Amino acid sequence: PRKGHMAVFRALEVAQQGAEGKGLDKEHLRIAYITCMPGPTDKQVDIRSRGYYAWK
Amino acid sequence: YNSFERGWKDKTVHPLDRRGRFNLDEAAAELQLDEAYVASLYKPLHYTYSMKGQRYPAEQGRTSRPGSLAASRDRMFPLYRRNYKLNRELRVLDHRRISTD
Amino acid sequence: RKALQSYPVPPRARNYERRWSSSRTNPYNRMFWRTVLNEDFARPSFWVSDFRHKYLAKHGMDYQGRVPASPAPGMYQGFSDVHKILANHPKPQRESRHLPVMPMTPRVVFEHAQEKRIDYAKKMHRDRRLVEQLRTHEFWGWYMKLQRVRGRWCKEHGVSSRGVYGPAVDAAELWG
Amino acid sequence: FQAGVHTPHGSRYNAARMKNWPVQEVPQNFNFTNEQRFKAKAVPRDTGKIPRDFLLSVLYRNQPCEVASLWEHCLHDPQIVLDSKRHLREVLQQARAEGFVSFEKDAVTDRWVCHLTRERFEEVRALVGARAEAQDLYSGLRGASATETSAYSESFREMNEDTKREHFRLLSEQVADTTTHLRKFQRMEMDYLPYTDLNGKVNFMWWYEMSDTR
Amino acid sequence: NACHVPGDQIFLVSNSFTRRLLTRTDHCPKCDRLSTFRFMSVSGMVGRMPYKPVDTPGPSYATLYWRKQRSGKIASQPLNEVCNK
Amino acid sequence: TAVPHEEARSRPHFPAYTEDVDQPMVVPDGVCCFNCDKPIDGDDINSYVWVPSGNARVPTTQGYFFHVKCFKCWNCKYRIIHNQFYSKDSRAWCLSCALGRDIRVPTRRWHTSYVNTHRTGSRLTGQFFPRHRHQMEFLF
Amino acid sequence: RSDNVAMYFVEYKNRDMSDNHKGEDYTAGPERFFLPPRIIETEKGIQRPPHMQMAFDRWASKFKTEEFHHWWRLRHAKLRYWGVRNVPHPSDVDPLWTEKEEEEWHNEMLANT
Amino acid sequence: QVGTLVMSQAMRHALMDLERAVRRKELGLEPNYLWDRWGPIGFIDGARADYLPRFEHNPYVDPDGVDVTEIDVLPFNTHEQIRERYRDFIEPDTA
RNA sequence: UUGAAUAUAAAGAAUUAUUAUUAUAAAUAUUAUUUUAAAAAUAUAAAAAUAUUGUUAAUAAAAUUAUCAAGUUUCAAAAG
Ligand SMILES: [Zn+2]
Ligand SMILES: [Zn+2]
Ligand SMILES: [Zn+2]
Repeated sequence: PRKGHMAVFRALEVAQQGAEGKGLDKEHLRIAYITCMPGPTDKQVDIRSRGYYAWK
Repeated sequence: YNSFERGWKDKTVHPLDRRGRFNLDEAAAELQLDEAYVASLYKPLHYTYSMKGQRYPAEQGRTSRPGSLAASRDRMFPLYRRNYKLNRELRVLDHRRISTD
Repeated sequence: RKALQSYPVPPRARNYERRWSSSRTNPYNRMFWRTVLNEDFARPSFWVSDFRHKYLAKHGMDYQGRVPASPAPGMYQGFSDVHKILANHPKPQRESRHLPVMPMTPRVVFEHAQEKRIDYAKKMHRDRRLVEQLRTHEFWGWYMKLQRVRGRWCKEHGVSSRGVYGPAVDAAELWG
Repeated sequence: FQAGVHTPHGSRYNAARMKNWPVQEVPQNFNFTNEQRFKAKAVPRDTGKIPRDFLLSVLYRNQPCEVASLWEHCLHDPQIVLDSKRHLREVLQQARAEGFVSFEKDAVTDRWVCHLTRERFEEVRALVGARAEAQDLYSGLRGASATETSAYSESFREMNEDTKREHFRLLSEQVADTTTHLRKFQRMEMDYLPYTDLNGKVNFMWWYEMSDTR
Repeated sequence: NACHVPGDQIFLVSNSFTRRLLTRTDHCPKCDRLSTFRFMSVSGMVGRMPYKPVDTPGPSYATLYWRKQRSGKIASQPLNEVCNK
Repeated sequence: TAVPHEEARSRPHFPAYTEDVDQPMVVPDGVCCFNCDKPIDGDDINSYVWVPSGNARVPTTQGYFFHVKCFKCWNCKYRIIHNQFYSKDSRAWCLSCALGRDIRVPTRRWHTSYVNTHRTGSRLTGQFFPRHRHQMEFLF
Repeated sequence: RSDNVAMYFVEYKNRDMSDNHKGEDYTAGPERFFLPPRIIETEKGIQRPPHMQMAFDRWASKFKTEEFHHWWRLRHAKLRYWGVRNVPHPSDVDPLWTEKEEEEWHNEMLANT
Repeated sequence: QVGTLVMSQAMRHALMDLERAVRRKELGLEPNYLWDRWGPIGFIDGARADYLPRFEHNPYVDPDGVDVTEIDVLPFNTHEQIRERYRDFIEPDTA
């Protein structure tokens, strides 16, 4: 029920959906490198108690 | 919740008040009470008379978006348009009733 | 804080003070016993308590009668906000004989705007039951159709609706 | 209600039988323990219209009536809808609280008399009217030879001259013997069913028809 | 424990129908129609409170005096039955 | 009530839900406005201010009756301030006028009192459950 | 999906001996929540106790109006004020029940005709 | 307009008190017209003056069951149909 | 509306927060935002025999209760 496993499973149905076009097998296909890449990080204002703010 | 996954749905809408289907204007005809008025009894008084009230922002309807036309607060919620005849007739004091000269 | 002179009628509840006194409600029923019991408490309201000083001078007596209320037409004509140099009565009239008419001060009109919004409220409740006296009134009338159609169906299908046993456990009129 | 369980044997009250309830015999050895005598949660009796419409038509006939010999009258009506002495008393509590009947100890005696209260007295007079209005329809004599009982019209009118109080005396036992023959060949069997109103008060809806056995 | 336009009844209320408690709609037998009842007083509880006897709240000194009139002096009618069938 | 003393309620000063099983306390049929005299709706409504002055009997089978709009002082014609009225010869008079005083206009609401409807404001007082010596309860 | 609470499917035992749920199917929930549940086609020839299926549509009758179709439209504004992800705007929430879905059922009460 | 008088609310409550005085002596009773106790000091009876744009929560009530309302006086618009209807009251007596 | 003109839903605490903004008016809408399989502390206390201040700087002005929630008394010091 994790989120990380549902995000990658969104790829492993799209990637192999594109892999089968490249000729790549649908069956014998492996995951060689599955790496996370630090990406965009918004800055949200948070309002802590007693007049202190700390940016989420 | 017969959902198996709760959400903005499968939250059983009225797990009580099983006596549904009230024909107000039909029933209002038996009481002889101005069908337009009776139906107003059964929605928050903000929605019909000229009263101070709190509206949700989606309820307000958005400007013409690239995805959707200008959806005015009325054409999506017809039975919430305030009826200012029914307001004035009931709630405000007419010049007539105090005309002295 | 929204000076009381702004409200159409001075406010009903009047908050005060008193760090060492915590109670919202003004103690009425004490402001009432005084005033009803003691005549002097409330200023005479000039007219009804003038008209002496004008009978005594012109008649040589105490009036010794109930003074008319509703000050005579023509009295307090220069005054503008009488409301105190009177009871809360209206400014009496011109010095005329035309039928009495309320000089529609901003105050009188507001009272009209209450006695219409009192009739408004008592009317939105009076008929929220009048239709609640149909919904539940007709829901029962319909529910008894249900127990009738259930009453008819539960005889041909023979479901006694009284447990797994036969009526021989009922006829004992025990628990069993 | 069975013969020997709550009640002594032979007390098979000859009134409206309940439907489907098999009357079975219990050996004359039976007795509860000193505590089971008391648990014994009975079955609740109908006290609705049809008994309260039927009881009052009795107490409208016998306007002042000693309570003791009251039950010996409801047995006599062809339309007895009352299962046993217990059902009568519970209806008699109902009709008491309704304001219909009003018990008064018959001062000259030590027995109470179900007096139809003057408050709702003019209601039962109309109420006994409709049933009689709707009862004389059924009889096969009312309509076949109406003149057989046209002999009764004059008599009873001139009967009320000399012996009206003594006429019906014999008429009272006469029907008491002729309603029993009926009550051997047909009874009003009461089939009931529970039901729960919107306020969660489980109660029974009833109805009554006449079972033909011969 | 509930009355009427002119009459009375009695009923123990659950948790589920706490809404209908103050003023119910019911068949008023001193009439033939449903009529609004009120809540003239309490007559106990619908279940046990923890660690308490069967009559935890107790009906009342009041609803007892209503009972002692209904069942009470039935001496007008131990005739036609007492408790038997 | 009977409630000898030191047994009545203390903080709110009165018990909620006066039980009245002894006498049913219903609105009568021969009922009429004290001030106006027009017949009053039987019980389907709270348009009437039913003041049962404890056990009254004299004003009606039960206590005085007034439609909410007939609840004004008859003599001065304004509201009955603080709701204490003075039944002058079968027409409720304002206590101050009925007392001889003359200040004859209030501030807040002139021609309609602040009263509650259908005894709901009068059930702070009068006839709680043990009216009289009901010792039937403990006796055999 | 809203938390790792497990979901068991508690169902009463044998329904083939029932009278109300004789041959119903529960592989999927009713389409609009006021619509009666899909039936096993092998036993499509089943009718119900009337007091059960005449009081149901008494209840299901309130969602077939437009005042609920306004409370439906409206609720989708609440869930957005309370922001709940993936809630369509109340401008494209065309009703659950409709006139095209009226014609079948009044003509599905051919029993009382 | 030809002769239809612009009747202020005060009037349509002065024409009610006149009409209620007519109906009374049309019922045969004594027509206690309100404004014949009205003198130079106001109500001669020493009563609180009844001011005419009368509140709807203080409607003049006579315990004799006389009905006068807006439906009544609206046709009495022009000058002529009052000088004949309420002739007997608006006209003073010179005998 | 039969008035010329004029204008009618939404705050403040930094927020969609503690939060009935009480100017008014009454009085049964079956008005509708609160995750979840445990024991420690802790916030907290239903329940329950004895004991009654030995605890402590010092018990007793210290939530609610249908078992209906209230200690009495004396002395000394102490004005409004
Ligand atoms: Zn009743
Ligand atoms: Zn009145
Ligand atoms: Zn007065």
